[PDB]
Amino acid sequence: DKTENDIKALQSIGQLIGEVMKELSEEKYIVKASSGPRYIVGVRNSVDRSKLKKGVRVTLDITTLTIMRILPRETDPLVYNMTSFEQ
Amino acid sequence: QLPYLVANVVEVMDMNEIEDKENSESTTQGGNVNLDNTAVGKAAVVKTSSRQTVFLPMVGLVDPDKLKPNDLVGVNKDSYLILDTLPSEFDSRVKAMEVDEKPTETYSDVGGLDKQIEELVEAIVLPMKRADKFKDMGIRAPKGALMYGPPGTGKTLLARACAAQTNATFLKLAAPQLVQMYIGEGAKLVRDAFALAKEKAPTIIFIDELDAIGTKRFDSEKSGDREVQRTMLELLNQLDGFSSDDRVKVLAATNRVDVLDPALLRSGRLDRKIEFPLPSEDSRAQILQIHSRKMTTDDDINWQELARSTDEFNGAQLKAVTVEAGMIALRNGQSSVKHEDFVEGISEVQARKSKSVSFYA
Amino acid sequence: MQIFVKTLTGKTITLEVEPSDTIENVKAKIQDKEGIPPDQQRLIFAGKQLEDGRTLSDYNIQKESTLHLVLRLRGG
Amino acid sequence: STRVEGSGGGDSEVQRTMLELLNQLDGFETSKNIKIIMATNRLDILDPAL
Amino acid sequence: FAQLPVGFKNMGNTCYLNATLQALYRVNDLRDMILNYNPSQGVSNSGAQDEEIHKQIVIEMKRCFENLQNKSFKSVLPIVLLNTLRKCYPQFAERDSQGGFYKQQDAEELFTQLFHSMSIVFGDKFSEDFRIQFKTTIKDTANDNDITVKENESDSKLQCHISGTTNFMRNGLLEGLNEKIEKRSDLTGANSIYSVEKKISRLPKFLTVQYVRFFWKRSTNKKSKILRKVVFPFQLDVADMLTPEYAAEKVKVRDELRKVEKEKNEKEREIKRNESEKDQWLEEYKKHFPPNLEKGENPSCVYNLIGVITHQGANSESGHYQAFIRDELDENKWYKFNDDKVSVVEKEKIESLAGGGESDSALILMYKGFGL
Amino acid sequence: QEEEKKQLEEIRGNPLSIGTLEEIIDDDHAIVTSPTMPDYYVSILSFVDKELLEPGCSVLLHHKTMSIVGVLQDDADPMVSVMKMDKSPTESYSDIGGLESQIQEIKESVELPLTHPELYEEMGIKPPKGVILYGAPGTGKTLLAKAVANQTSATFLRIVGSELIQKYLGDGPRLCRQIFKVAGENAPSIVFIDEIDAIGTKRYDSNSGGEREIQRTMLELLNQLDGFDDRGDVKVIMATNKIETLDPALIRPGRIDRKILF
Amino acid sequence: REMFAYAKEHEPCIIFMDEVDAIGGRRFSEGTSADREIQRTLMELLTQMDGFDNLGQTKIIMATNRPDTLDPALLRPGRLDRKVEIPLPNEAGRLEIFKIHTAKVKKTGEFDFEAAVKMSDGFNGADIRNCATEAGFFAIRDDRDHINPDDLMKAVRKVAEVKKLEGTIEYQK
Amino acid sequence: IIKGKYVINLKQIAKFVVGLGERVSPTDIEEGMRVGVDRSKYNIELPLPPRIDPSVTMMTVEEKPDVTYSDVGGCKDQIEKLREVVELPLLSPERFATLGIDPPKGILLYGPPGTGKTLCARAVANRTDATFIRVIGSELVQKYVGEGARMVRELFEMARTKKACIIFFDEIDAVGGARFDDGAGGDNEVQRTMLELITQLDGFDPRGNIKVMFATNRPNTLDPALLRPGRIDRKVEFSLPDLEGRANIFRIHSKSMSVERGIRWELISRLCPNSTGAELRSVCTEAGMFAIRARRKVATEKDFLKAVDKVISGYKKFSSTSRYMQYN
Ligand SMILES: Nc1ncnc2c1ncn2[C@@H]1O[C@H](COP(=O)(O)OP(=O)(O)OP(=O)(O)O)[C@@H](O)[C@H]1O
Ligand SMILES: Nc1ncnc2c1ncn2[C@@H]1O[C@H](COP(=O)(O)OP(=O)(O)OP(=O)(O)O)[C@@H](O)[C@H]1O
Ligand SMILES: Nc1ncnc2c1ncn2[C@@H]1O[C@H](COP(=O)(O)OP(=O)(O)OP(=O)(O)O)[C@@H](O)[C@H]1O
Ligand SMILES: [Mg+2]
Ligand SMILES: [Mg+2]
Ligand SMILES: [Mg+2]
Ligand SMILES: [Mg+2]
Repeated sequence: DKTENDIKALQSIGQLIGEVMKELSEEKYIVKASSGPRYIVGVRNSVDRSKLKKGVRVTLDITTLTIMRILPRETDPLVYNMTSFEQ
Repeated sequence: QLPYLVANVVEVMDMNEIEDKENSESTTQGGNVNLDNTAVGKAAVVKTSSRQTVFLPMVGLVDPDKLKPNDLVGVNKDSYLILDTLPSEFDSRVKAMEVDEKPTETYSDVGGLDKQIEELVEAIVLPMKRADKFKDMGIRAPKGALMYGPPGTGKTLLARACAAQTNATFLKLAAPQLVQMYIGEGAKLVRDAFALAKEKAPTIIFIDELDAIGTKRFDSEKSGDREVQRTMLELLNQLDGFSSDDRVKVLAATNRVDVLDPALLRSGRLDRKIEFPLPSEDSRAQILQIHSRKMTTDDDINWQELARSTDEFNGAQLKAVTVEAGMIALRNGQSSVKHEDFVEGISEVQARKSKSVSFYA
Repeated sequence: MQIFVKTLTGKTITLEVEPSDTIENVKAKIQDKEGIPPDQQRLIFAGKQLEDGRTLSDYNIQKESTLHLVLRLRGG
Repeated sequence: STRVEGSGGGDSEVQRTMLELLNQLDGFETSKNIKIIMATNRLDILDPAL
Repeated sequence: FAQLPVGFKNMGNTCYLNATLQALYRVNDLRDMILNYNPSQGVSNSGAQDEEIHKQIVIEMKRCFENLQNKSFKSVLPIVLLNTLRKCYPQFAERDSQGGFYKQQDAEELFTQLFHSMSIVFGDKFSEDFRIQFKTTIKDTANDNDITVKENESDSKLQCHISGTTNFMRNGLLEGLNEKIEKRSDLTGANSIYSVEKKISRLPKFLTVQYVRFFWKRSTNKKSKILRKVVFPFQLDVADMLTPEYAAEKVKVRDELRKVEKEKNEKEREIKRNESEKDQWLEEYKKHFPPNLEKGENPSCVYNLIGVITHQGANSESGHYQAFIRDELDENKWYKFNDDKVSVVEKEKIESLAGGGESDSALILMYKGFGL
Repeated sequence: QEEEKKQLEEIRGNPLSIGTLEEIIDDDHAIVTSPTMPDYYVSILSFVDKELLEPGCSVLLHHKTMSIVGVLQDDADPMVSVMKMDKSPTESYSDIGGLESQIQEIKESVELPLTHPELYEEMGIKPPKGVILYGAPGTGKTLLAKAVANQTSATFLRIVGSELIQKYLGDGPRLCRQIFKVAGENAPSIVFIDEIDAIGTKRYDSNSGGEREIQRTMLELLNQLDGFDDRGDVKVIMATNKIETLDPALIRPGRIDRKILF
Repeated sequence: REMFAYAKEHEPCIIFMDEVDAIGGRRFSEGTSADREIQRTLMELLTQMDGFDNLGQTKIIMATNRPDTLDPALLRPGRLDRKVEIPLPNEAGRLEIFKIHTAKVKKTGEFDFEAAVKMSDGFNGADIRNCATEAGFFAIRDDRDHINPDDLMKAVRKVAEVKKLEGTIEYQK
Repeated sequence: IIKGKYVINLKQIAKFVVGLGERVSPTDIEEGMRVGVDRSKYNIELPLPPRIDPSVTMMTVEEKPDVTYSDVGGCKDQIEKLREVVELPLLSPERFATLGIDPPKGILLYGPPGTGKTLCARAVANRTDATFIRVIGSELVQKYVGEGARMVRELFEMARTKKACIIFFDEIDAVGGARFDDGAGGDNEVQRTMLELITQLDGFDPRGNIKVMFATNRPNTLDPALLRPGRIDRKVEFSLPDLEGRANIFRIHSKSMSVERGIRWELISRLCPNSTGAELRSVCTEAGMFAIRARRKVATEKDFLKAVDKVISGYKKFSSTSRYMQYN
C-alpha cells in the first residue's frame, strides 16, 4: 500500500494555483496566476458559482487549464519561520 | 533517478484519506456523494525552483511527519510529485567556511601574552565542553568574545591556533563578503551562516574585521550605508535569543574599537572583551625567540639586550626584525644568522626610516 | 602464488593465481571481484606489458610482486 | 543645495557642456540650425563659462 | 623559409602511434641508438623467436627518423611500421562494426611496447636507461613478523595514481608509491595490513611520468575518465621520494650545476643584445658529475620537460591525441605536433595543458636528466 | 564564389543566435553567456582563427546546436557615443591666427612626429608626447586643438571634462579608463580634453561626488596617460587654466613634455 | 501584505517588528538604488494599518534602537498611538532587576545585594545577566558550582571596568 | 555535495539534483565549482573551471610588459632591495630553505612623485618570467556597494592557484587610504573594499606564493593595518635622485640618444635642484626639438642647457620640488 499510494500520485499530475481575479461570464473566469500572467480559464461542474468569490485560490490543470476544485489560501514560507520563534 | 527538481514546501494543508462517503478533502466540492470523483488525497503545496507553486497530492510513501512548512524536498520534474526529502540548501560561499583539515598553529607559535590566551579558553572552549556545569551555575551561554587592540597584535593567529587545536569547527568568514547588492539573498548569506552553524554546532564563527557590520551608524541619511546596515541587523537578530547562539559562537578581530555599534557593546552579543596590549619588557624577548626557533642561530645572542633596544613594539614589528636579521645574513653572503644582525634588523626596520630631520628638536 | 595488483585508485589488493596460469585467468579473476572486463585491463610488470598470451613465469613473476593495472582507451 | 555652491547648479554643469560643444559646431552640414535657448530667473546664478 | 622539422600524416585511427613517436625522438640517446643500429647488436638471448620482429621494428623507427630530419619530405609514413606492429601483437588487427577499420588503442601501452622492443635489440644494458629500480620494504603495520625486500619489482615510468589526491603531481605520486597491502594469506595470523614504501634506488637518465586518468565506475558499471587539474613543474625535483642517502648525493651535485646554470642564464642575455656556446658550458658541467656515476643514471635529481602528450575531447572510447614536444635546440621553445600540422608554441601554451575539462590535458609527461 | 558559399552555409545560419563571450578554453571551446539567458558550452567551427577573438566580443552561434560559426568585430556603446565626433571642423588652421610665436611647440610635438618619424629617428629616443595649453581665455586653445587634428588625419576624439564628473560614484574612473583604450586602438589618435580644470572644481551631490569623486578621477588619469599599460600612440592635448587643482604627478615635465604659456 | 492578511486570519495576532531602522527609514534616495526598496516597503505598512482596513483585534509592537531614525509618518501617532519609553534603570531600580536574576543562579544564599548594586550603577538590564555570567566565570576559577558573595562583588566591578571602553549617547525625548 | 549526487543552480536559475555520467568520477566535483549539464536530462556532463563571475578580474590581468632591466628608473641601491624581496624567492627558494626563514614577500614603494616606481616593476616583468597582474585601486569602487567586495576576493584566491606571480597594487591611495567615521557622510561605502584588502592578504592562511608590491605615491595614505610591517616586509623608499644619481640617469638617456660625446653629464646635475627623475627624461626630448630647429642629427652641449632651464623654471612655477605631500 505504501507503493500503491505512490502509483496513484504518480499517474496523476500536478495542479497550478491561481486566484479568481474577476468574474467574466458563467463558464469563463479571469484569474491571475501565482506564477503571474492572467488567463481565461474554464470550470468543471465540480465547482459552483455560489462557491466562488474573489481572492479565493483555485486549482487549474496544467494540461487543459480548468478549475476542478476550491483551494485554501496561501501564506508565506517566510512567515512560518516567525511562529517557530517563541524562545 | 535524475533529473529531479529541488523545491521547498510552502505549507501542508492535508486532505482526508479515502475512507468517508462525503469527499476526502477539507474543502467542499460542487456535487455531493463523491469519494474518488473530484476529491483527492492528502495535499502539500510546494514551490518549484522553476518559480511557480504546484498543488500536489503528496506521495503516500513520503510520510507526512517529514513535511514541514519550511523544509527542502525533491520533486519529480516530469510530473510534479514529492519524490523524497533532502537536507536544506546552503549558498556556495557558505559551504567553504568549513574546515577541510585545517592546520593547527598551537601555543608553540605564541610566546609572551599568556593572559590573553587564558581568557579565550574560558570564554569559548569550556562552555562548549563543560556545558552541564553551566546549567548548574544557572547562567546563560555566551554569544561570543571580542578581541581588540592595535594592528599586528596576534589576534587572527590565535583564533586559528586554538580552534584547530581543541577541534571546534572553525568557520572562515570575512565581513564585507556578507555585504552584497543582492540584498535579501545577501542578507540570507548571514541567515545561512547561522543555518550551517546550527547543524555544525558547536562552532566558532570567526569574522575577520568587524567594522563593516560593526559600524557605529544606524542613523544614516541620503547615502547607501542604509544598504550596509541591513546586513548588520540580521546578525544582531541571530544573536537575540531564540537559541542558535548558545553553542554557536563568534570570534571577532577588529583593528579599530572606536566605531563599534552600541548594540554590540551590550552583552548578549559579544560578552567577553579581551584587550591585546603592547608587549611588556619580557614579552618582546619571548616573541623574538619564537620566530628564531625555526631558523638557524648562533649561540652568542641574548634576547634581553635585544629587548632593551626595542621600545614596546608589537608582534608585527617583531616578526619584521626576525626576518630582517636573516635578510642581512644572506646579503653579506653567509647563511648563518649573526647574533649581530638582530641588532641591525631592529634599526633597519622599525616601520619607519629615521625620526625626521631635526633642526630645533 | 600470492601476487599484488595496484588498481587505478592506487590501492593494492591481493590475487590468488598460479605461475603456469595465463594472463586471461588473471584478468578473469579481477573481473569477478571488481567487475573490470579483461579486454580493457593491462597488467604491467617491470614497465613491460604482460599480454593475454603470456603467463606469470615468462618474466620471472613469483610472489610478493606487484603488477600495475592500467586501462585502455580507444581512438586514433 | 551643495551643487549650487559646488558647481553653480547641477543643471549649469549640463548647460556648460552643451555650450562648449556649440562654440565649434558652426559647420556639420554647413550652417547652424540647432540653437541652444537657455533661460533662468536672473543671470547672476549662471557660470562664468556661460 | 626557416628550418623546421616534418610531421606524420594520420591515416585515421593511427594517432596513438604517431603522437607517441615524436616525444621519444626528442630523447637524445633514443634517436642516436636507432641511427647507429647495426644488424650485429647483441640480443638478450634466452631463445625466443619474436626477437626478430623486434629487429624489424627498430629499422622502421630509424627510417622514420631519417625522413623526419631531412627536408625532401613533408610527411612521414607509418604504414610499414603499422604492418609490423599488427603482426607483432594481434589486438590491433580487429575490425570495428558500424565504425570501421583497424582497432585503435593506446599511447601508454604503445610506449611500453616500443621500449620492450628496443631493450631486446639493444640489451638489458639499454633497459636501464629508462628503467627505475626501487628499494621496496614490505613490512607489517606495527611490529614486523613478515618482511620481504624487493628490488626485482621495477618500472620504466612512474604511475601517478589520481584518487582526488592531486592538485600537484608530487602528492599523487607519493600516495601511489605509498600503499597498504591487505593480505589473504596465512601467517601465524592473517589479513595483516602491511605498510609498503617504495623509494627510488636508481634514477633514470630519462624520466617519464604518466598520469592515470581512467576509472571503472562500479556505481553505474561503466568506464569514465577522471578530470582534475594537476600543475606539473617544467623543472622536476624528485628529492623526497629517494632515501636520505641517495638524495644527499644528487642534491649536492645539483646545487653546483645550478650555480653554472645561473651563470649561463646571465651570460646568454648579455651576448644577445649557440650550440658551440652550450658545448663550452657542457665541458664545465660534466666536471661536477660524481666519479661514481654509472650507466643508466641521471647525474642529478632534477629533470626538464621535453614532451606532453595531450588527449582532448569527450570520453575514453574516443580520442585524437595531439602532442607537444620541446625543440631540440631550445629550452623554452616548443613545437606543437598536431599530426603534420607543426607550429611553434610558447611556455604559456604548455602551462595551459594542466587540464580539467574537455580540453587538452596531460596523460604522459616526458622529461630528461641534466638541468639547464 | 559559387563553390565557396557551398560548404559555408552548411554550418552558417539561418538565424545566428547572438552570444557574448565570457571566456575561452584552450581546447577549441568557450563558455558563452547569452544576452537572452542561457549559457552554453560552445565549440568553435574554427575557420575564424581560434586565436583571433577574446572576451567582450559578440559571437555568432548556430541555430541547430550552438557552435561558434563566427565572431562580430566593431561595436558601439552609449559610452563611446559621447566621445565620437558628430562634426568635422569647418574652421581650419590659422583661424586662430595671431599669438603665433609659440605655436611652434604644438606643431613640432603633436603634428610632426606623425608627419615625419624621420627627424625623430635621427635623434632616436622617445618622441614628444603631450602638451598643455594655458593662458587667459581668448587665446584660441579650444579650436587650436581641433585644427592641428585637421592636418595630421589621425582619429580625433574629443571629450568634455564635465562629463568625466558623474553624479554616481566609482563609475567615474570606469568611464575615464575607457577613453584611452579606445584611442590606442586607432594607431594614431589625438585626444582633446576640453577643460581638465573641470574635474577639480565640479561636483554633483556630496554622497556620490565630493572630494573623493574628484580625487579618484585624477589618480585614474595618471595610469591612462602612461602607467603600466604601454598602449599605442596617443597624442594628448589638454587645455587648462587652473593648473593647481591637479595631481603633482601629471604637471611635472617628463609626461606632458613642453608646457606652453599664452 | 500577506503578513497583515495572516494577522487577520488569526485572532489576536500580535506583530513585533524587531530592529526596524533602515526598512522604515526616511525618503533618502541620493545613495544607492537600494534606498527605493525602503520606501516601497514603508508605504505598505501604513496602508494596511489605515484605510479600508483598521486593526483593533491585532496589535503592533515596533521596536527601535534609536528613536529618531524613522520616516515622519512613523512619528505620526494614530498607527502607533503610544511611544513608550523604557528607561535605563534607576539607582535602586537596579535592585529590582538584580533580584530576579539571583533566583536563576544556584547560590548559598545572598541578601547583601543592595549597597553594592545601588552604587555599581551604569547597568542596563542585560548587564545584570552578564554580571551573573561573570560571577560564573569567577566561580569556575575558584572551582565552584555556586555563586558566593566573594564572586559577586568582583563580578559587578569587572563588568563595569570593561564597559568604560565606549559609551552610548543617544537622544531620549 | 550530497555524499552517496549534488545540488546545482543552473544559470537559468533553477535547481536540480544531478548525478554522474561517464566522463566524471567521484572526485572531480568541488564546492562552488561549475559543471556543465545536459538540457534534456540534468546530469553532470563535463566539469568546468570555477566561477563565471570573473570578467573584470580578467581586465586587470594582462601579459607581461617586456621592458629591460638594463634601462630602469633610479640608479641607486633601491632596486636591489626589490631583488631580495620580490625577485629572488621566485627565482630560487633554495636559499630561503637554507636560512630556514619564511620567504620574504611584501614591499612598499613609497615616496616622491616621478621616481620610476612603475618603471622598475616593468623592468622586473621581463626578467623574472613571472606573470604580472596589475591593479588600479580606483577601478575597485562601484556605485552599488558590495560589488567590489566580491571583486577583490575573486582575484586573490585565483592568484593563489596561479604560481609565481606578482600583483602590483597600483593607485590604492584610493581604496587603501585613511579610515574615519562620519555622521551623515558617504565615504563609508568605499571603505568596504578597504576592509576586504586587509582580510584577503592576511587570509586564514598566508599567501600561496603571491609576492605583493604596493605602489603608494604618497607615503601618507595607507591603512594602519598594512602600515604594520609584518605583511609588507622590508619597505624601500624610492626618493628623488641624488646629485650623483642624476648624473647616472642622464647618462643612460644620452647613450640612448644620438649625441656628440664630450658633453659633461655631471654639470647638468649641478644646475638642477633636487627634483624628479622624470625631469632628466624630458631634457633629452626638448634637446631633440632644439635639434630640428638647429638642423642637426645630434644634440650637443649647448642646447641641453636651454632644456635644463625650461624644466627648472617649470618646477619654480609649480611645487613638489621638495614636498612629500607633507611629512616624510
Ligand atoms: N605573541 C606572539 N608570538 C609570536 N608571534 C606573534 C605574537 N603576536 C603576534 N605575532 C606575529 O605577528 C603577526 C601579526 O598579527 P595578526 O596579523 O595575527 O593579527 P591582527 O592584529 O588581527 O592584524 P590584522 O587585522 O592587521 O591582520 C602574527 O601573524 C604573528 O606572525
Ligand atoms: N586670439 C584669437 N584669435 C582669433 N580668434 C580667437 C582668438 N581667441 C579666441 N578666438 C575665437 O573665439 C572663438 C572661441 O574661442 P575658443 O573657444 O577656441 O578659445 P578658448 O581660448 O578655449 O576660450 P574662450 O572660448 O573662453 O575664448 C572662436 O571663434 C575663435 O576663433
Ligand atoms: N627615475 C626615472 N628614470 C627615467 N625615467 C623616469 C624616471 N622616473 C619617471 N620617469 C619617466 O616618467 C614616466 C612616468 O612615471 P611613472 O608613471 O612611473 O610615475 P611614478 O614614478 O610611479 O609616480 P606617481 O606615483 O607620482 O605617479 C615614465 O614612463 C618615465 O619615462
Ligand atoms: Mg586580522
Ligand atoms: Mg533584540
Ligand atoms: Mg575657454
Ligand atoms: Mg599614485
